[PDB]
Amino acid sequence: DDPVKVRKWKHVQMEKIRRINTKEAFERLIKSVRTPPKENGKRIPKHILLTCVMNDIKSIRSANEALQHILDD
Amino acid sequence: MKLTDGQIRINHVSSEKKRRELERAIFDELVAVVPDLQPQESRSELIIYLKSLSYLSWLYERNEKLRKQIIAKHE
DNA sequence: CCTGCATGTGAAAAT
DNA sequence: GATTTTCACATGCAG
Repeated sequence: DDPVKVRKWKHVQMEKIRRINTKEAFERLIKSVRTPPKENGKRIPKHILLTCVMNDIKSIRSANEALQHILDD
Repeated sequence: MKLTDGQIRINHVSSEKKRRELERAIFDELVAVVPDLQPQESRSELIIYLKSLSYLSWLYERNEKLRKQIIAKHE
């Protein structure tokens, strides 16, 4: 049996499953974000993609505020 | 001159550390700008990504709603 | 005990 | 080539 080794195994695999679910959430997020075109077919590091997320958020907040002022005129 | 094993190892560690510190700083910016994302969640990547996507969707939805309201105020 | 987050490191991609 | 950077991983540990 060895419940200690089973528990060790379960923790290893469940960390890998947490990484998988995190990656799926990240890919869903990034598919809705204006990302730079892959120049030279080179991968874009996560942190570059995260900057694109922040940019898109700020960019659309602004557009909405500009739209709000137009609606108030 | 060729880097020693010890020099290669710690350059490796510092490169990883700096990138994590870079990512974390962006996590904190996302906590700050995403209403429903809480400082307690500032290191839970899964939740950051899901709540960020939700916020993006709502922001675009709001954008649609406003455009239609302007198109309505002009009849 | 369990889990979620933190760490350095192996391996691979990019420079 | 050698180095840097990045990703994924197995693990330690706080709460």
